[PDB]
Amino acid sequence: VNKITVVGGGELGIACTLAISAKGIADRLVLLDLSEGGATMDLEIFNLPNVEISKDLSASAHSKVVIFTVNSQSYLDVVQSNVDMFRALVPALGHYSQHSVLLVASQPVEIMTYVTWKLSTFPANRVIGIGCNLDSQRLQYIITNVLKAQTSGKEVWVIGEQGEDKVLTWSGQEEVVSHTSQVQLSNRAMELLRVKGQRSWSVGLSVADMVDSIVNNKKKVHSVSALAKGYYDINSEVFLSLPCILGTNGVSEVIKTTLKTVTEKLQSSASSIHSLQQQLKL
Amino acid sequence: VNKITVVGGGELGIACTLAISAKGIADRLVLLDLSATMDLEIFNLPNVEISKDLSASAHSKVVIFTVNSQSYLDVVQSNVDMFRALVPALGHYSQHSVLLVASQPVEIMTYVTWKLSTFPANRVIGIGCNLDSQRLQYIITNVLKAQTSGKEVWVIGEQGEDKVLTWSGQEEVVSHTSQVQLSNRAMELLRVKGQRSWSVGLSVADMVDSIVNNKKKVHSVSALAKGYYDINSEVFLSLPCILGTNGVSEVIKTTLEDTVTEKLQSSASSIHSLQQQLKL
Amino acid sequence: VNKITVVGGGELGIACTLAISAKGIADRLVLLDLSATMDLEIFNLPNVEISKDLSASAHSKVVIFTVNSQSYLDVVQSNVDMFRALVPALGHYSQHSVLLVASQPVEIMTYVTWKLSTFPANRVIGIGCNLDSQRLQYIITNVLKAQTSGKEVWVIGEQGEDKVLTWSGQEEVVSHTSQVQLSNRAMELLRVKGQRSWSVGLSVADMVDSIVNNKKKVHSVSALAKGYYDINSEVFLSLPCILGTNGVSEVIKTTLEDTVTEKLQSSASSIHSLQQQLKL
Amino acid sequence: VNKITVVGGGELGIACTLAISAKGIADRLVLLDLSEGGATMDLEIFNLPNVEISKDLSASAHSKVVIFTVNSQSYLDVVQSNVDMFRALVPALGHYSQHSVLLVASQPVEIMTYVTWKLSTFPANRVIGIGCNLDSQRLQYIITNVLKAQTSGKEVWVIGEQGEDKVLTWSGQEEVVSHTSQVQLSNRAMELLRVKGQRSWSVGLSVADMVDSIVNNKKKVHSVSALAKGYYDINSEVFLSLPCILGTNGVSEVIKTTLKTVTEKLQSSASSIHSLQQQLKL
Repeated sequence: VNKITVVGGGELGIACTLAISAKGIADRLVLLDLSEGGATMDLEIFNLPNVEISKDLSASAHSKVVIFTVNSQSYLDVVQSNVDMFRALVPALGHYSQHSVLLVASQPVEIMTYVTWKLSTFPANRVIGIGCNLDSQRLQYIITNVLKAQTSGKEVWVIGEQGEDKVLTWSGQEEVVSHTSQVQLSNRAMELLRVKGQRSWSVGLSVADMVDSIVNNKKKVHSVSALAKGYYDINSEVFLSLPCILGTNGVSEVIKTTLKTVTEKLQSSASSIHSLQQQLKL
Repeated sequence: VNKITVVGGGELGIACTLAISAKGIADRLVLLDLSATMDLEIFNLPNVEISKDLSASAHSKVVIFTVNSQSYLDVVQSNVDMFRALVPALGHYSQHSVLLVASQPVEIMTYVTWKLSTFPANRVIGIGCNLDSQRLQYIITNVLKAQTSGKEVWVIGEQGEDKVLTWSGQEEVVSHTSQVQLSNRAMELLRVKGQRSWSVGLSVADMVDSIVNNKKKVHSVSALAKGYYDINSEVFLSLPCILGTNGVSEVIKTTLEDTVTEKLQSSASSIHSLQQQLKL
Repeated sequence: VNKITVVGGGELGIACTLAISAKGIADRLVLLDLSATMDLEIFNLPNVEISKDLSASAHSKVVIFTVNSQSYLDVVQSNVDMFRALVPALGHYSQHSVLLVASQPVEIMTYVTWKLSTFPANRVIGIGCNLDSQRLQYIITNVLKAQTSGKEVWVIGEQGEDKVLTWSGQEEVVSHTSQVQLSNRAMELLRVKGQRSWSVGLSVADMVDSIVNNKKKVHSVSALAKGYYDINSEVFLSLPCILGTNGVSEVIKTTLEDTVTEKLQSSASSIHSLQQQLKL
Repeated sequence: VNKITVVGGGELGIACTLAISAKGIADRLVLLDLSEGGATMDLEIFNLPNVEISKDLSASAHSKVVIFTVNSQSYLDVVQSNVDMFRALVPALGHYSQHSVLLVASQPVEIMTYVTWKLSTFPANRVIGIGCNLDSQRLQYIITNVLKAQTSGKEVWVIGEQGEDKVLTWSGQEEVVSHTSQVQLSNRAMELLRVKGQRSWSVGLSVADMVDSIVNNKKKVHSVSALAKGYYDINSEVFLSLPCILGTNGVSEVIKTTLKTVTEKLQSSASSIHSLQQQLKL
């Protein structure tokens, strides 16, 4: 039985909820509206099947996935304000669903994934962020369906810190792809992908797909924000987007890729995320 | 076969598609991308087709207009220019459809769609005050537990923050005392509640369901108001209509007040005047 | 003493204050902060006073309304609610002033200010099409080098992207052939040009200068249009008016066309209808 | 004779121009409209005194100050796009006014100041950014005028990377301020300053004040983005906001302040700015 909890009744939270329902992914879906005693009741009013709206954290109990979509001026103070909000919520919600995967969609995603990790005390493999999953699934789609490289397109990933750049790396789980093909396929795909955004509806579709893989234990590879210590010579406790196999029990495997110098982009993001994290009050 | 077309791949169009899919209303749903739309293709909903080709819409039961666009007139005229490129073609592809207008300003855009399509008025409706009415009835029937009275109150007229209320009497007499307490208590719970995309998306799904499954269910929708409330101009106002496969089959009667009339008549004047400045 | 009050410390209010200061128009300028305003205090312009106290405005020659606020009616009504709290008080502080309305929608907000202040209509004007008219005259006189003809063309009516043009004849006969070429060439150069804050700020400074220095200069401003163009409703439309200390002293005559009339009359209907829905 | 050039006819550029004119700071002011053959002509149409609008870079010639307000999707690509735009402009404009101060208001300010520095070849002391000048002048104003600490308020500065945090440091050019007073005055002032933005009109007023100090050689202290190598144990070529005396010839002196650990905030910004800069194509 696949119970899923979406945390936060803003646009993002409704987008996740509608996306999940549209595909019939959840047996029960609880949407937590944390607003002062709004329009979130429309989902019940219009009787979205198996959608329960609640203000009660305990309604989340026994979820397979809990999706954090809440968001709350200088950058540090904006992050800390979101941190303050997570402190009131994560510990409770971790306790209601101790066997769940926590999936963090709130921004800035790497930092908020770390925060959720620390507040919940869950093992790292069960605390992930949306990372570059949306970027990755779009890139692969373009290459497989638009450029018609049906196998090559499954082997390219967007990784690292979301929104900062588009760092590309290639896995090799199905075929060797020569460098000349890697370059043409990704330049052509980037033409189509450079201009696309991160609007709530897009993110909610991305989240629904990850949730589908987790609850149905698909063991499908997703570029998600995952604890990056021990990868790319990162030794700090920072989350970066990495190709991970997802199932019921979270990340079962981080996929190996081949990468040059470019790990410098990753290490600079890690260093910058870590410095900021050390300035936060949990 | 329930074929449904959503016109526009903006936030509203996505909201409508997902709400419709979520409820299992459509056998086939075509979403027309006129430019997040690729993301919906990636998501791969069964029986959802994404297309830039207008003709993909052919033979729909319902065509849902969700496209949206300076001074207010120029903002409206810019929306009208988009409809001019779209409505004629879409009317011709699905000549037996109901055209449902979710685009703002709804009353004017419904009239525009009516004129451009040449459809009979009973088959061109706007989302009107269906959202407000459903919330209001819900609150009364399910929160306040007035399971019959709550079915007889409607928000009508021109969509906006001022809710003009009226009562039908299709099932029950409701005393003025009860009408007042039930509507005051419910309004207390329908305060800042707005017109967000997903809310409109769900309102749309609901109406679409009554149309494609011929439910003959009453919704307050923007309908040609000529001959109602002593209005003689060609303007669309939200009125409780029985909705089915062939559109509005019946306008429900409700009981009068002169302050309601004054609001409906002044809404009609403003809408009609503005319509006279539009280039169709 | 030229005392001038700017009402509102938003982007427009700042734009107006800086434009006025830049030109040296005001002996004293009061900017009313109704909430970047502190930044203007830090900047410390001589003879500029920033205040939250309405009475700081007492004895102004001109009071410039720059405050700004759902459906269009609700957006307008929300602006009207702000004016209701403000106009009566400000009219009473500066009973000999001209009230100049820059707030959108300008025609309606001018009428609202007129009603709330109880001022004679000749002393309540809106920014109208002064900005478009000045650009147009400038282009013709200075770019196209028609130094006399360019003074006789005006943009009139309801402000928006459609520029309704008309010609005065206070200095020169201009042949139709010249009118057409000069206005076509100039329109080519006034294309995407918009209604940004700083542009309105400069238009305001210009008008304020004609008022406080009694220039008796013609500007196309939103003025009560009753008795002009067979309009009989109480609506404000942009018309070329001689502006001075005591407001509009004269409406300039221009030469007719029935398509111009039709645009002015239909603008008047829409504006009047909408005004009937407002709560003052 | 004080000729000043504003580069860019967007909102920022008009705001700078109106602010400068409002106070009669410039004898001649040239506004460079870089738009494809708009509403910038309103300034000439309405005859703002001594304002020349032009599309010709050469009209800038012999300026005392040139103010960069131009701005042109992933973060790196957004910055590089602004970089690309600066490459077309800075070298030319440096050559037209070889004795000027280049004042950078474009975002992200520290990176765009560095870019201008490198493109122009000017000495670092004549290439500065708006930094935290707006934050600083507001903080000092509140403390001197609102809280009535007329001397103490002149001794507190916002420094470092604009928008990331509010890093405060104290100079000691006029009086000792005890720690208890430093804490109360800045907490109370922060109550009033925490919620205020960086809108174009505010920034333009800030810029006009800096321009006033430079052209009239006031030798007035401003927290501006200045090359930070050799300060706070920073050894990289990065610009951070620092209290500098400004005159005709730019930064004549960096003011000494007292600071704890908190230089960690500065070093983390420097490290992050440097990493990003190394990824740019000049």
